[PDB]
Amino acid sequence: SDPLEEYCKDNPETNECRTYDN
Repeated sequence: SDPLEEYCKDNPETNECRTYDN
C-alpha cells in the first residue's frame, strides 16, 4: 500500500498510531 501503511508499521509515534493518537 501507500507509504501510509508502512508508516504505522515504522512510526514509533505513528506505528503506535493504532494505540495512541498522533
